[PDB]
Amino acid sequence: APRSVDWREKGYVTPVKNQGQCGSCWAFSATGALEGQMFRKTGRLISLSEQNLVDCSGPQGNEGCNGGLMDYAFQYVQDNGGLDSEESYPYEATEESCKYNPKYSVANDTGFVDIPKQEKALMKAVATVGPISVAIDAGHESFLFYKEGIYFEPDCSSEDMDHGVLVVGYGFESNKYWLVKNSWGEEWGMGGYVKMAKDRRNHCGIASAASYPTV
Repeated sequence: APRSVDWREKGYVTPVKNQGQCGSCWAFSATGALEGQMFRKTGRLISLSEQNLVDCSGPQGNEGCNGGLMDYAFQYVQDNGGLDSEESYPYEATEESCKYNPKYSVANDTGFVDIPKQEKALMKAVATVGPISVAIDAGHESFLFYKEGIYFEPDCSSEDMDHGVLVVGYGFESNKYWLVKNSWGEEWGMGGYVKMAKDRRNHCGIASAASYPTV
């Protein structure tokens, strides 16, 4: 696989978003993966509605602002038969009744693939599929106060991930890292991005729960 990869270069990624005071990170991770897979297929980048996921994916197992899984979001898009655009179904940072309107659906998927729990497999996936949804252990002050450089939390766990994010690529400095897009606005870390330690024994478990949708 390449030494470096960055799907932002090819137009697979939308600007950094902000979930606010709502545990909907799983929705932003899912939309990010979907926006990337829809782009690969149609060549068109459309921001997808996280709110649509927050209000309607309860049957798949999600819990609005209290938590969820990226795979449940993909399953929803599949069972629902569509997903509305970010512009048609604006983010409200709070759970409301489902208002999905198929007239504004702009994305879809026929399932999803869960990558094997190895950084080596995550690397191949990132290089051949595009942006990948992953869960990270962000359970530390350090992640939260992150500003720049390669993030490495001596106390990270590769078992208790609690934050869903997006891997847009990977590379090395002149030392390896995963290029990660967060959903905490661009005033956090590097304009909303973070370079997670790569090939350091699955640091914070980036490759423990990685997956993407098949559109």
